[PDB]
Amino acid sequence: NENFEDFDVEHFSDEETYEEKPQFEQIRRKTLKEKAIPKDQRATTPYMTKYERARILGTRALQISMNAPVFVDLEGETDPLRIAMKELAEKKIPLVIRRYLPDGSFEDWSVEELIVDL
Amino acid sequence: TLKYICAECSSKLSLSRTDAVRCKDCGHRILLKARTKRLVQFEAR
Amino acid sequence: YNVRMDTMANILYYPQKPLGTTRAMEYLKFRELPAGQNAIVAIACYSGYNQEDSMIMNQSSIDRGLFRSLFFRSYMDQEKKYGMSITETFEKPQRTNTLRMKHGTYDKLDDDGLIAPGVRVSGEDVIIGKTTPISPDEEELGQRTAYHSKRDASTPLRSTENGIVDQVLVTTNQDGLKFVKVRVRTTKIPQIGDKFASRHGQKGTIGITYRREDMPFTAEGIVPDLIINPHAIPSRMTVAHLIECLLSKVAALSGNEGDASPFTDITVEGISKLLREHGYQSRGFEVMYNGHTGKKLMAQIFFGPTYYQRLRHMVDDKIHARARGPMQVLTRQPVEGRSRDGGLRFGEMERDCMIAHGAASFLKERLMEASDAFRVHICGICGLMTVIAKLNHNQFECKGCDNKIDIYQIHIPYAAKLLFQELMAMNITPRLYTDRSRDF
Amino acid sequence: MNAPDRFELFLLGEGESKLKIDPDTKAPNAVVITFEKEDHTLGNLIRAELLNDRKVLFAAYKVEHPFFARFKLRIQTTEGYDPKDALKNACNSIINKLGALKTNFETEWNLQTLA
Amino acid sequence: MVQQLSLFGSIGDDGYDLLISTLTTISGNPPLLYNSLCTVWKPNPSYDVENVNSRNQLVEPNRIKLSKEVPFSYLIDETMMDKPLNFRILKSFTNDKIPLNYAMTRNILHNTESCSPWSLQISDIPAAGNNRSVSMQTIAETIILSSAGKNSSVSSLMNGLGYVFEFQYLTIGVKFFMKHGLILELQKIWQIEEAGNSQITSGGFLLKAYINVSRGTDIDRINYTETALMNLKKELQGYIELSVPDRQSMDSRVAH
Amino acid sequence: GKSAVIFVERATPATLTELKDALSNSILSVRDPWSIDFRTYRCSIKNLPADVSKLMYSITFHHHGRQTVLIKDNSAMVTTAAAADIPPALVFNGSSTGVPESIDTILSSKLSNIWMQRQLIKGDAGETLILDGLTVRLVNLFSSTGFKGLLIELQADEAGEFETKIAGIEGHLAEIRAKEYKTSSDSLGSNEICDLAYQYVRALEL
Amino acid sequence: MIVPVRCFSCGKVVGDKWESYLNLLQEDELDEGTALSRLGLKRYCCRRMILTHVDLIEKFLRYNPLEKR
Amino acid sequence: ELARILQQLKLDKIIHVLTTMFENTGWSCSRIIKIDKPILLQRDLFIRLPHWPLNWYLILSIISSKTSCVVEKRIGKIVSQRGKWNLKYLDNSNVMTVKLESITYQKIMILQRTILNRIINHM
Amino acid sequence: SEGPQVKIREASKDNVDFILSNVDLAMANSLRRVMIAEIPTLAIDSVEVETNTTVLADEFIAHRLGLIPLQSMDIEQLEYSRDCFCEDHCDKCSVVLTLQAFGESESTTNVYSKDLVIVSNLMGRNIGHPIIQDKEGNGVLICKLRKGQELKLTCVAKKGIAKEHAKWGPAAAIEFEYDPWNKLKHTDYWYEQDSAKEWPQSKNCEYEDPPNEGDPFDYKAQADTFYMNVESVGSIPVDQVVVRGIDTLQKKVASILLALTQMDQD
Ligand SMILES: [Mg+2]
Ligand SMILES: [Zn+2]
Ligand SMILES: [Zn+2]
Ligand SMILES: [Zn+2]
Ligand SMILES: [Zn+2]
Ligand SMILES: [Zn+2]
Repeated sequence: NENFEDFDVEHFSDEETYEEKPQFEQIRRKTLKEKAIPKDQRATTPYMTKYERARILGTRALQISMNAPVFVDLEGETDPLRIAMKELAEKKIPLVIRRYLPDGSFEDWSVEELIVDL
Repeated sequence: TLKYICAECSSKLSLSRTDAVRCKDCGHRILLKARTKRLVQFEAR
Repeated sequence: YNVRMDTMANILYYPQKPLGTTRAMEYLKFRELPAGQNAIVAIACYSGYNQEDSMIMNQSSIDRGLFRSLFFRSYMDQEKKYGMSITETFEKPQRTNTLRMKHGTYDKLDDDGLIAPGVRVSGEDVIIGKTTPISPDEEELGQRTAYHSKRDASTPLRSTENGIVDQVLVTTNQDGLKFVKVRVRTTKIPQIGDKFASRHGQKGTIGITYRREDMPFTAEGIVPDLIINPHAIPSRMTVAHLIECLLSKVAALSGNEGDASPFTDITVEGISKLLREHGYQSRGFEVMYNGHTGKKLMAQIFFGPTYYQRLRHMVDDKIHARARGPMQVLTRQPVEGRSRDGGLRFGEMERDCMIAHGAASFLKERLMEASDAFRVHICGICGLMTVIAKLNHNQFECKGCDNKIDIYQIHIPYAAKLLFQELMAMNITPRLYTDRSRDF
Repeated sequence: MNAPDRFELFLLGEGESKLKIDPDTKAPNAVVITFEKEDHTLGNLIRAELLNDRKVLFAAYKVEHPFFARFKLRIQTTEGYDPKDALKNACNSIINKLGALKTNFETEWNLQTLA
Repeated sequence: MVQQLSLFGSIGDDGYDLLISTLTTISGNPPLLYNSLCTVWKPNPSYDVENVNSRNQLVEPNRIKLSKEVPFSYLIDETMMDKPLNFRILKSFTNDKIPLNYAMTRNILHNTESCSPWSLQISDIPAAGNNRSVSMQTIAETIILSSAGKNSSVSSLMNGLGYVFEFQYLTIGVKFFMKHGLILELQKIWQIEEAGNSQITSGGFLLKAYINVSRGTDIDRINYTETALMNLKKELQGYIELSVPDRQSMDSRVAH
Repeated sequence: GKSAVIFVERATPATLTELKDALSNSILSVRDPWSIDFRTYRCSIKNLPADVSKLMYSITFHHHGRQTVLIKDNSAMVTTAAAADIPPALVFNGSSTGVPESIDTILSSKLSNIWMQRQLIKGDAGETLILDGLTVRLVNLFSSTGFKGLLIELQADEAGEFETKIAGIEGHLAEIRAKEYKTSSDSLGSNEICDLAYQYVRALEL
Repeated sequence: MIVPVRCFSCGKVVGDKWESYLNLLQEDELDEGTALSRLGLKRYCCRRMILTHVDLIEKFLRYNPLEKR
Repeated sequence: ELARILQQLKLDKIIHVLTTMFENTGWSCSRIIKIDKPILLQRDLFIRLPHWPLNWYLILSIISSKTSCVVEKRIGKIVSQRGKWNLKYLDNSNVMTVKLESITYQKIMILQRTILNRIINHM
Repeated sequence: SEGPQVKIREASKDNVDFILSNVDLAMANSLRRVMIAEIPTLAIDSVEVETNTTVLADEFIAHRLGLIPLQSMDIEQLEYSRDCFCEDHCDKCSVVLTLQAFGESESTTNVYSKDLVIVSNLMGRNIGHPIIQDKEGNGVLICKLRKGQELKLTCVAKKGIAKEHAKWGPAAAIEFEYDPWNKLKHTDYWYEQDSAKEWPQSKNCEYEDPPNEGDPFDYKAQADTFYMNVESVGSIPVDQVVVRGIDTLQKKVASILLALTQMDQD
């Protein structure tokens, strides 16, 4: 065992305190085609989010590492993450983002039309 | 068979498997196994 | 300590009595059994490697023996008689007739199953050889035959440690059973990450080690054994550290020991005066030179001996990594402890920091592919995990539902599967379904 | 455990050289020379000798990490002057100064008679 | 660091001429009579070895082989000088009777100054990956050029490196250099022993279709040579079957 | 022809160009640069009998077709790794696999349970000088601590008159102020390359 | 435990000065600073290497040897 | 560039033919030696024959133009120190300029019968 | 000669005090660093213990034996063991010593460095002997024995430098001073009331002219006239410390020259 005078705080140990103080629709239904919001009336942002960019880069890098065809020309770059970054830079990632609204409806925004402003 | 030294009287003893682990000269029950006979290498750093 | 078989023992190579000492400690026998060394300390922002309480120790002083220590660890083992033929025995086991031998070497053992003192041992080396009889004619692990009359219950060395077998003590316990104690001795040499403290609440680890030609030096060629940061002084208000360094400088120059008792009439001005007739700047500052270029440092450095203590938190006793390793019996999660090659806790609020970052796939990889990824089959009728799966025959069936074409495959943590089965035992049905039933 | 071997502060490893030279695109007629298994002792001497050369526009060195015994020496010279040649002249003048130093110390120590 | 992309097979002695004509039609090249006396050396059993090497990786002891040609005047038994050296001479070699004997191979090994050129080949077990349709083996080989000294015999040199003689075999066959660097050999093998020679390929010829690739890392080259081997297999279906031999058979490690 | 070596153990780094300047009056021409490595292998067998050595010297000349000679107990073995100097018979008979590998790398990869490399001396960026009817050839030997000694390699295409030339080269080493050189011209038993390697071993061994 | 061979800071050999230091203390009646100065320890690092050394080896030696020849 | 290469060819053909006439009759021409500046387009050659005292050479320096090409003959003492070649002695007094159309093998034999006496005279 | 000038003020067996003029600060500091870390020295590196019945640990005694100074006058005639062709160590690359100590007296038997006996072949060189400096003739106190205690061991001393381990350092402390009057203003003197009163003058202030206090700052003046006091551990004489430091630095610069030319001619 161990016996040390150096008080290392027991992290994730709140149950001592817990035991100390214990007393005190209309437009869309089911999964129909109406769940697909059409392109003309999409109300989400036209900008790619940081999470959308992160998951597109991760998915594309995983595909490139698992030997997907690459739709840009390579400048001697070997790492799938920077190959995916170049594919994002000149818009050669053939994926779409299904942005789910809280009611279950979704909007399809392709990576080509999404603006990477970050 | 193997070499032991008593704890306090420093007597040398030879022990086999069937021998009880006790000192034969003073009756003490604590024996230390002997230092190995091989040369042991230490870097002088 | 040489005749004590303590479980853990740390001994300084060269204990030094403090230059600045109190009247009280000579009743505490601190000048007879000291717990530190008087290291020449410079208070300097030398290389930036002493920030946030780090320290720069002299590698040349380390080589010459500054804060070197002996570490003794004792391993105690017994041979016990569970029954008539079920008795443990100390012997050198052989792979032909003993089961479950450890992958470490048994060659350093002697005929009694013990290593002679003086023999160098490393991690996962068997130091105590013990065997227990087993039931003949079984079938386990494939590598089982009629020759394996015994199985190995040996005590090996700690996998991270090494050293020299210092002493082997064979005796009898109160019951009369033979039992052994093996003291293994290693040497802890100070290195980056070892913890050292002065006597004023000034803790810190070694940031880096420089050699003497890289250390800053005075006009007399004195280099520090230790560089501590000036930023550790003003917020902490450890003025006594500065006063004890000044008093220790005066004591080392005069050949006396300094009186550092609390409520005496001993002043910094008097210590400074005595330092001035010893021929130094009275406030402990010395002109020092940069070791890289030989140029004078523009600032003069507070320089002098200070008593420092080697603390027993060494970085080699705390460094721990695990790619894959043993799993717990119950949850099949990584075990606890660096001695068991265990995992590190990815707790609730680490998970919550990852949630705030938004790394959902990294969170899933931590909780599943890094701890416990368990495949289990359910059915579409009941959400229960009571689906008998025969993967070689490709046959899936749920009793009660009597369905064999409606079987779904899910990946959940083994802790989650254990939770669901504990709920089933407590008569709750945690039915898991793969399709939605109500709208958002 | 993780401590490096202390002979790797001065011993060249397998397949590595004492010196390597790369051109510098930041400034014209400039090179960066990596000195492996050397430190401030050589670096300050070579840099301060190169700065005595009137045709050297830039001379600097850096040990990028104290863990690793190597330093980088950036030399920029005037047009028509090779930084390799500047390194040669600096090293040769250091050799000459050290030889004169050794000779002078021999003569003065032999003049000393109290040892 | 060569890799041999290889397939194996066998024919009877009666179909030897038919296969020779068929492969002549396939390649456009006449068969090439060749020999190589292969002497095999295993590590010395009197030498205590360590399972580890200079680095911390643990390895098995391996038999390492030395191969070189024998002149065909030493294989002609003073009765067939008149017939030229071609594929037709392999029909006479069916039994154990070979003019090259154990005494003369011992004379060759012991050099009774300078030694003949040899090829030192070291081969491990083929790759365990059950996704390649051909047997892939790794072979490291040197060319031993010459020797000298009072202890210049190649057997004593092998003893100096620590390997003793185990067995030796003489193989005599014909090979074809067909399209895109595929070498197809068709050979008989005799074991040379003091007790007498023995025809290992009893009553038939062994078939080995192999391609040497310098870089086995080049996956495109590996796949190209593999599909050349399968093209040869498709062309040879119906008559003879090409199959991957056992890795336990092609392993040359010393068992213990 | 005939070969010999002179190894000046205690010499300055600049002794190469000093000896070249001293011999400059007799130089007829200059040839392409050369290189060499000298590997030492210790036998790791725990139980070896008497009258056997654990030393094996592997000398790779990057001249002479980039060839490696192994020397052990006055026994030499010439080995090549280039495809130019293979006999065509070994390629035609299928014993060789087209491209060889170096015996040094095979020893340091898959024969390391028997022989372990300890010492490597690399002589790089050497010079070849053609004298009157003779070839001298110089390099600075580099052990792990940098400079080790000066190397002179004597080559003659007739062997009838060699002792006067080697005495003259020893004399030039005498007026370049080097008196403790080790000169080797011993043979084995016997080709040029293996006799040269044995001479190298005898010179480098003190 | 026993007197260090060299000073930690500079490397001056001080392990040959321990017996002469004790002799200057106990039979010449010098105080410790003058004893250090007569030994020739002028740097206070070398002075504290001898001044602060606690020589525990005779405390260890008062115990009987575990292996006696 | 073509004109510079052509003038290089002009001097190199003369260098080749002079090297041929010197080495045919027994002169050991040296190409191991280089000088930073030998003091239009010029090219120098340091010729030596191993039957007269050491560290002495004949400097044959051709100078060429678009029209006419001549050569200067000098005697020099060149010694190499630490890989650097230095002219220990230069003889600019007894220098003669001759033409390639006027030089011949008989004059080369007279040059052999003269340079030995000249080298003896220069100390 | 033209170059750095040396004026030795005080010379001794283990100390040389000198003034180093007409030289650069980089050269002076490089010489100091080379003397600290780069001079080859003979020191005990390997310890084989056959018997250790002492109260001191095996590697405790081994570290002390490594720190024992050994004579290193002919250390250039010894060869680095990693470069030597022998298996572990031999007479060409190492010196073998033996320590044989027994407590045959009733009192405490001191084990000194004079008890180290050279058993290898020195081949007429001047290396291997432990350095004796004090008047009593004993060396460094290696160990202490009670009656019946035995220390039986064999040392292998190999050459090395002080960057590998400080036991190979022959230079002790090296006093190094320039500009004792602060005429270059490379220090800004911390003070409370008066810097000149509160800062003691160095002993080298007598060898330079003090500032005139009305003359302006000399912006063209550089750092020269370095007061250096080299101390010898005892392994080599202190003049040999200075001279072999100069020669070691010169070989380093010559190796840089030769590496540069070798890769230039490729
Ligand atoms: Mg903290
Ligand atoms: Zn007893
Ligand atoms: Zn169900
Ligand atoms: Zn089940
Ligand atoms: Zn000191
Ligand atoms: Zn040796």
